[PDB]
Amino acid sequence: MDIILGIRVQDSVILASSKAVTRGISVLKDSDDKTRQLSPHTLMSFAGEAGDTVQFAEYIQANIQLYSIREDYELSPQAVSSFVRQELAKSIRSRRPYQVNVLIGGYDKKKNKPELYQIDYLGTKVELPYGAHGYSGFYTFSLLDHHYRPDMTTEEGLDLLKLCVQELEKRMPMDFKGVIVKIVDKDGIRQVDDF
Amino acid sequence: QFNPYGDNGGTILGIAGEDFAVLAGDTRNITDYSINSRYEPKVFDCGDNIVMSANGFAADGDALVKRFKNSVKWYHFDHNDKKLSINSAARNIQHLLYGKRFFPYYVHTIIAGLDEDGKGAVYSFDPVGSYEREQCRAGGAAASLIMPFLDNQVNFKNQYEPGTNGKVKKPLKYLSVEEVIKLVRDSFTSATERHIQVGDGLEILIVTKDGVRKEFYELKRD
Amino acid sequence: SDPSSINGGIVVAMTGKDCVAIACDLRLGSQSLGVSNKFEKIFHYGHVFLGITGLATDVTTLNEMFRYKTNLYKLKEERAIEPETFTQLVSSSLYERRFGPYFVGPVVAGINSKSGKPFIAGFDLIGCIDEAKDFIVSGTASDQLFGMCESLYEPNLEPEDLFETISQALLNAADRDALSGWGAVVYIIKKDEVVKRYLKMRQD
Amino acid sequence: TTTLAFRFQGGIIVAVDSRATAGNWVASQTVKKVIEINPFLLGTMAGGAADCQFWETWLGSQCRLHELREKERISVAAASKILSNLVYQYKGAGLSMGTMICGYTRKEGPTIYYVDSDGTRLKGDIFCVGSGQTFAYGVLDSNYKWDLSVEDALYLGKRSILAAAHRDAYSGGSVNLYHVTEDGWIYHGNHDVGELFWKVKEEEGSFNNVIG
Amino acid sequence: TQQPIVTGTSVISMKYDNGVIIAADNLGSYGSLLRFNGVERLIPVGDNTVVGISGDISDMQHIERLLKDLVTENAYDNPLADAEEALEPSYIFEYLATVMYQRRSKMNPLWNAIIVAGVQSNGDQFLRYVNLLGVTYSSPTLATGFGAHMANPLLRKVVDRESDIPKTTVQVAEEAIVNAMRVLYYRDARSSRNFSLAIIDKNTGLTFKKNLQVENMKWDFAKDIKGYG
Amino acid sequence: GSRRYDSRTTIFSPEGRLYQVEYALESISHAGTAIGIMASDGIVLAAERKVTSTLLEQDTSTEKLYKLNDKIAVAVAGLTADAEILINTARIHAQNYLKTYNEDIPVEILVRRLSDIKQGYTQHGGLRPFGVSFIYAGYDDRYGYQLYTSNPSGNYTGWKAISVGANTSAAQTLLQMDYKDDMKVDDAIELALKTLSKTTDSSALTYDRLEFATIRKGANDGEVYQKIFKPQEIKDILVKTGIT
Amino acid sequence: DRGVSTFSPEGRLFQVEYSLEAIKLGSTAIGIATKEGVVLGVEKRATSPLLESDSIEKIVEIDRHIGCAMSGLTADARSMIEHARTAAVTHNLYYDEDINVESLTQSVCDLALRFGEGASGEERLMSRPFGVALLIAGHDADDGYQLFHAEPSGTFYRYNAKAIGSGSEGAQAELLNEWHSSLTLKEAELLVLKILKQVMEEKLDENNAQLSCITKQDGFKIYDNEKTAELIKELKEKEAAE
Amino acid sequence: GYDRALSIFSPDGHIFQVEYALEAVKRGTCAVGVKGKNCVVLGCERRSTLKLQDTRITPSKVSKIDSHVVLSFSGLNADSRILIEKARVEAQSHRLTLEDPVTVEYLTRYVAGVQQRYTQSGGVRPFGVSTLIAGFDPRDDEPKLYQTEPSGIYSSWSAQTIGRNSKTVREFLEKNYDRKEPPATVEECVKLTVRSLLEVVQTGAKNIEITVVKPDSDIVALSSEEINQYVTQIEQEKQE
Amino acid sequence: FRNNYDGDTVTFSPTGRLFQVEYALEAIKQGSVTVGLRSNTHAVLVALKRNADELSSYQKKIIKCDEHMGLSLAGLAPDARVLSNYLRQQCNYSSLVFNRKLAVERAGHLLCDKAQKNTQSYGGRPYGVGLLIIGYDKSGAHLLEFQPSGNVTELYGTAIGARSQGAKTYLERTLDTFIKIDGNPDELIKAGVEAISQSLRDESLTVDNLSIAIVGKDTPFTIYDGEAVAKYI
Repeated sequence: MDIILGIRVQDSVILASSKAVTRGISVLKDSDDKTRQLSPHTLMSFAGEAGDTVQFAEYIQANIQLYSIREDYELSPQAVSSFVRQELAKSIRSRRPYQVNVLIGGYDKKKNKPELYQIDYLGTKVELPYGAHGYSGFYTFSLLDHHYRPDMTTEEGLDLLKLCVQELEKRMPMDFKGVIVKIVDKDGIRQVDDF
Repeated sequence: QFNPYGDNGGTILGIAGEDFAVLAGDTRNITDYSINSRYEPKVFDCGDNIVMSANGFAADGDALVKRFKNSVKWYHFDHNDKKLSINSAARNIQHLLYGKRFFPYYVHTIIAGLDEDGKGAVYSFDPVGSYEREQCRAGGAAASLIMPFLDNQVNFKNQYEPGTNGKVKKPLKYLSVEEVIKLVRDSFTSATERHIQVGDGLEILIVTKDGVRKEFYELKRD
Repeated sequence: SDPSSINGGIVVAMTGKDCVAIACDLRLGSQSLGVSNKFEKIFHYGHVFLGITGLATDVTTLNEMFRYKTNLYKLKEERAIEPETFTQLVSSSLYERRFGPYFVGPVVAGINSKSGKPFIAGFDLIGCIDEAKDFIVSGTASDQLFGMCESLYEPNLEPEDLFETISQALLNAADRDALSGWGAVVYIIKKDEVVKRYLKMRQD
Repeated sequence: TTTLAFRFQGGIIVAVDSRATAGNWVASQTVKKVIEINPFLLGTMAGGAADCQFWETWLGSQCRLHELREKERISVAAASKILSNLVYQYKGAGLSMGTMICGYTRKEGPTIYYVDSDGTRLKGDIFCVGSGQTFAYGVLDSNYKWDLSVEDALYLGKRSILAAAHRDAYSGGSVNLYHVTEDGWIYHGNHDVGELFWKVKEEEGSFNNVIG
Repeated sequence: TQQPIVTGTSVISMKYDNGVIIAADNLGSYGSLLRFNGVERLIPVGDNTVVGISGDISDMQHIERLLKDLVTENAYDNPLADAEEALEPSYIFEYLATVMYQRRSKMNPLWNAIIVAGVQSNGDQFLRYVNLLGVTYSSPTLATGFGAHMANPLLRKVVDRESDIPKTTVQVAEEAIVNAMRVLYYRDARSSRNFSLAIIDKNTGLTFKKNLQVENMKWDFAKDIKGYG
Repeated sequence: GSRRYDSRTTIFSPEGRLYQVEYALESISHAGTAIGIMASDGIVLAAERKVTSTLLEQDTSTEKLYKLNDKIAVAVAGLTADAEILINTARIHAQNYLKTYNEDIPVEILVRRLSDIKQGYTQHGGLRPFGVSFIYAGYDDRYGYQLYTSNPSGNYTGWKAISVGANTSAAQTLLQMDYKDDMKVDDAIELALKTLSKTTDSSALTYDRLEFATIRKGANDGEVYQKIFKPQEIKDILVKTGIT
Repeated sequence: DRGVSTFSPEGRLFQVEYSLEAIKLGSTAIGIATKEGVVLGVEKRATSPLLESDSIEKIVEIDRHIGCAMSGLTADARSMIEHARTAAVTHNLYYDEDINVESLTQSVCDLALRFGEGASGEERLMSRPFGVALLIAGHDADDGYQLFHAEPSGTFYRYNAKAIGSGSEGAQAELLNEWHSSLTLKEAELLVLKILKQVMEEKLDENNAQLSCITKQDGFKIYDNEKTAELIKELKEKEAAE
Repeated sequence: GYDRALSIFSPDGHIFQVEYALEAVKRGTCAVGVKGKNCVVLGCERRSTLKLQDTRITPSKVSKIDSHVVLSFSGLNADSRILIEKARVEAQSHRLTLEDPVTVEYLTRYVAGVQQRYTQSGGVRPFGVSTLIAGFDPRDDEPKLYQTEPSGIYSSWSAQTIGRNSKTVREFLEKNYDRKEPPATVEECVKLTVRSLLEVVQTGAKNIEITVVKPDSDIVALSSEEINQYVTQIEQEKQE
Repeated sequence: FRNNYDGDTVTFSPTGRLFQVEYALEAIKQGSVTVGLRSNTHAVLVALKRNADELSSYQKKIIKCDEHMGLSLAGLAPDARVLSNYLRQQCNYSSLVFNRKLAVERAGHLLCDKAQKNTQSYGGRPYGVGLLIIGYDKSGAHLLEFQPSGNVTELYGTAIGARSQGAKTYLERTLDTFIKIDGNPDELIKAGVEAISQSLRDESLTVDNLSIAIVGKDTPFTIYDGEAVAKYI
């Protein structure tokens, strides 16, 4: 639907995305990635407005991959978030507005520290311990601040996210049909297939 | 508030033959309840055995006959008198239409001629842009009064051989040009009596192998 | 809701005796939902200080913007911009985006280094230079702050006694507003050094 | 206005109706809602008629001009992402687009792509666009298998348009089938929707409900 | 969008056997306030065409200027055809039409109606109509603005169809229009007593009678109406 | 007609060379000398003015040393007017990168873009090539200290030492002997005055015909410092290597 | 420098005379048009045994019934092939019908005219050239197989057969004897190779020759390198009967 | 404004500036290319030899365009920067619109395209650059080597050489690379590419750079030690 | 041939001359001969069509501009293509806007005015082709002479091309005869053959290399060729 959730644990960014895409009266498909890999250690999730989301993904993706050819050097996650905020900021003033929210989760190798960035459509970046978007992001903020400790490893963090979805299934009326969860560990970018 | 779309009433009717074609329509031009002129051609020849009529809001209708006869000319210089196919002509308007899709023309246009094979050809264009090749299509204001009579007298649609009770659909028999002249005349006799934008006159253009033949038949003046 | 009332926050800036102090709350959220208590609103350029409140996307865009203008100034003259020609720089860039203005309110507070001189100035949307030599307030509880300041504030206060004052007026107004509530930073700026103190603010 | 297409064993079945209404008035019942983009791509007509017909002829032109240019035939996925990025330019000018571009190449297999006016471009195994988007899903999805005889797959398309045509106002007219193989689409022709109903009512024994 | 401010209203016309007779009132209204009087708006274009213009005054004077220059363009050169190729009715018309087309594309129209009325070098009678709408139609008689609902029925007694044009003489036509005018001066708020009449005859040129007034008015019956019950 | 008056800067010779460009490489060697020295422990950027008169206010002037941003300084050889254009165009480009990545421009990038500008004048548009060459001295995290030079052709190469301006061959052989790869910052200072005191065309090397600036990582908390010395501290180290 | 503008007081634009030299430098290109199949064959002139023969392209597809062979600088031609491809497809959107062969030549000839000074905003996107010829060959209902000869002049004629390139003079004199009105496809294909053998620098092989036709059913079709090796082999049998 | 014609036709059927273009290439550096049956090898000699001249941060003459395309260039080095730039631009705008990485065929046309199009406009001199383009077609194993001209012409080659003293190394390659039998392995090819350079480099291993591209975006450079090893090997064998 | 002045049309000579124009005038005499003669009901053009060698086909020398008007080229064939377009264009512009037949008188003067621009401006060559424009309107029949220079004049008869004088002389001896020819279509064509045979000196007359065009008061613009000119000849 719109549900993109983020939790940073001690050694990973975990971004999870809605399996479903509804346009029109029906649920057209129940599988469609709402993420594009930018770099080997940088991953971007996007949700929002029909049809803009795609064009504003692959426009970023090419541009950021252009830099990586030119200089043979994967940009910081710190850097990456700036490039997108700039592109958004510029686009609100224009003839077309771009309704798109982005979570950028990446692994800095300069700092060796995971970092997650949350950008809203307006054009405000904010680095967070965890974040969300839409009216959907509400149900999750309150489980997280109870059980989050700033030390968890990938397995304790993965179970925590399972609780969150479990809540989200009870209370929200829009379905979405589970999540694809993706992990940016110390190097890798792997899709866990379990819930 | 300025509104740059009017209406001028009037109706056309395209019947295809097996070597002939017929584009007919009335000569009555109107605006609300005032009759401007009782007689006023709508169905113009474009040479090369294409006949066109762009019926609806008369103001657009001349503008889309302008650019059309213009383009008929300018094909013939550059292809050095390759004769313009009824079929190719179709796909051409479709560009002229679409070209003003963000300022439409309110006309419902029909072109008609013979194709290479010698069969009749009727096309009719969506006013916005697209089009479909037909066998018969009315358009214009009293379109919805004339169409459903033609589909019962040409296609024998919902008729069956008698005694066979639904099991045998009545067979298609191809109509003579003598027969299709009478059909038109009946249609546009009835249209007058129940709709107040048909009357005065009817103009048939018949196109065959020979060329263009004209026929004017009067209707009731009311 | 207007754009300024989405992202809220307040900024207060009050002169002393040969010193100045600027302060804000750390909130950055939208409507009801709070996002972060990490957002800082106070930036600086040299020994001049700049606070900004209101539309969150215009916040970070005018920060990148001024940083670039006062970079290109410091290289040519080879010194820090004076607070008064910084005031001016602010005015012009608000006012040339007269249409589609940036939904902010900039508060400038600094010490002109050469003169020892305490210095504050205020702004709003398309750029009116509010001179004051008492205090300036901005942000989405600017009625509330105004009261407290005017009764508490006395001209001439010691850099140490100034800190008590601006303390009070920030705390009590933020929890009598909806759009401010998490945390609080105060910069006491004496002519040679910059103290940072985070207020214990009661949770909202 | 029912257009559906499903991936199956031997390739793709396209199936469409042909009643295209303008208002309450039923304009014409002969409107072929396929657009032959070349002999290995088939593109449907649903949504606004002008925006759809014209613009996939124009797609036909970039196909005969990618094809000469590299001498390698266009991929099915790549064709789609042309068309999409063109109509994205005009977004917010009331142009109305719902097509499936269907092809089968030997580098990708049978693959449907669904291009839409917002700019949304989805791969998938079943799409069905238009008035009969929910009726058509329903009949089709029970009886749908990734393994099927080509013959059975033709008979599964008939029945899907049939179902939407009965209940829906603006679906009716005639049915059309096409069968995409690697080598190209072959036309399996036109069955009247009023003869087709009565064979399948009796023969199968469904539509009890219907009188007669 | 243009707003008609200072408008004059109504122009009538019919064919007869040897030419056309066009006549229009002269009167510039400004809502209820009748602000300008005796405003000529029968324009001669050469000596074989009159162009009679109606609706907005402001827009009219900008179609009085484009006619005048249209003759200066044609008159250039053509020295062995300065009377042989001099602007036919049929030319003057098409040009106006196609300008009125072109402003309607930008949706800033010259907010008028135009009658072009003249005689060909065949002697053929000519009478066409164009207006803001972009419609054209030619006709056996013609009326503008408010005379489409009153003036048209009167002239259609004389000219019914194309059998009656040789039978209708120019004495009869003359009577018919004047009399036609009687009824307009009665039933139309925006109409006065002054009217200008032009005959373009194919055998004697432009006869231009100016500032005739209406004749024989019935108002005796009116004394005898009393209350309303 | 006007083709006669056209110089055709653009055209290739029968050598295939751009004769215009070769002329420009001249106009550098007229101008005063600047020397680049890379050390492991800092970069000493040292250039002796061409001007010399006794009425020059040395304290007030920079003319051979400009800062780009806080990490990157250039030394100029050629016409100062020409240079000043390029040097502002650099400064804006540095800042443009800072607004978009909040991450200071890497030294490779900044040099590459200056080099692209120069080239363009001699591709097309019958402009006269700039008469300028820069020494680039700059620091980042990626590669460490980096040195580069770009010439009026628009082609740049890295270096462990280099010299531009007059007596280029003379300077280059003095450095070939003397530089060892290990130097501190204080020894590097002493090799720079040594190489400038032989080549100088004027008899004496004086504190007011010199400009000296450093870029040192010996600023604590892992920060770099620039400093252009005053004409009154270059005087104190002119007696240190014994030139007076 | 001569202008593009200036006239030679003979009456001639110096530049056109110099263009028509560039044709003759480039490699041989024969075309023989018969009433049963146009055959185009060119000499590749592989310049080293290292270079791969078949990357080189001098028979080029304009659409699926207009094939084209080029002589001269192949670079100049890159622009003019692309212009021709677009225009023929533009017509097929616009009239759903094969572009006339004659018409396509005209549009190429029009771009050829362009090389102008580029005064005001007017778009002449060239300032020079187009030193290449085409053998534009095609088939349409209006006239049978045709063949047309483009110049860089902006001047074209129909031709029953025409040679161009290095051996044009020799090939021309053999063509005026051998050309006839009764040729078959199979006889014309063997005849092209025989006239191409005389003015080939090297021995007739398929590693420096490429053959093609356009025939009514097929359309364009360039031949297989295996087929060509076989037609070489059959020429020498007939010749060794004599 | 400037559009004065620089492709003044030579009456002898040529163009003065396009000859000169070919001349400027000959001045500059040398670079050799050879295609085995599962590798390509681009070696180029570097006059970046000069005590006190870095090579870490100095840019090598073999450039990366894309993940699986590599370019090497001889001729003016100021100019090289452009054609890199344009090709990079291209490589992304192809992914964007058609998906899928560039076919090596395509990118060849496209670089070639740019150089032709500078002889058309008057305001601009020709690029005096020839290039080697190498890569492996998306999801395949097909070595490809292409070379383009400052004419704009292009062709694939079994091996080629451009830059200074290209005649020595072409004459060497005719004898020592069979057209029917490529060098079998990656080491046997690399030994063959070194042996070609060491004719015009006049020994040394510090001079020459050898990069190899294999299928599946394997762009790797050989480091000084490796170079030396290979050279030494060729030394013992040759001596013996 | 240089020295003095032979550069742009801008540079103007101390002699009073402009060389480039004169050069352009030499150009027409290179091409193949064309005659044009009229009477009051018919205007004919005869031009000689030519072929590169004998496998090459002839070349189109007569161009139909419209159904009441047309030109024939002599000299440069690229130049004729630019100017024939512009008279298509303009005679279309007068049927669209004003619905008038573009008068022959007008159509000459407009072409003159376009030529002038090329000789005033820097760059641009003078157009170097000559057009004999025949045509029929309501002012009867016209023939016009376009010189490259810009001048238009109406004549009863002219020729320009290779060995034209042989045709020009014949046309003056018979001036008295062919204006009085009216109504016989055949008699007019056949006079014009015997006017173009004089020019053919060292050239044989072929019947398939001759191009013939009549326009009149009842026939549109028609080119005869192939079988149709093998009736007359």
